[PDB]
Amino acid sequence: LEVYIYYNIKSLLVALAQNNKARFYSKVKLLGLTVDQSTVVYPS
Amino acid sequence: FILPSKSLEVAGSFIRFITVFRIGPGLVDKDNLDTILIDGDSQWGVSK
Repeated sequence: LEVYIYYNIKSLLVALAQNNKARFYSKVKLLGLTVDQSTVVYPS
Repeated sequence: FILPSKSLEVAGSFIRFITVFRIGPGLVDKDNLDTILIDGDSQWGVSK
């Protein structure tokens, strides 16, 4: 069970970190100001 | 987009094309893309 959970965690963490290679700047409205955010899946 | 090219009837000919797709999950290779044109919140990666 521990090896299974480790394997799942390793796959999930690598997948989450891979999303940071496609970061691009957009325009979104936070509060009341339109600002340039930096956006980028999120597997269960 | 299908650029003009020699026909495939004659041997040793290649057809040249460019694909422009909205960026999303699937077969996408950002490193080998020609460029990633950008729109509001939406990308459009064009291939070489």
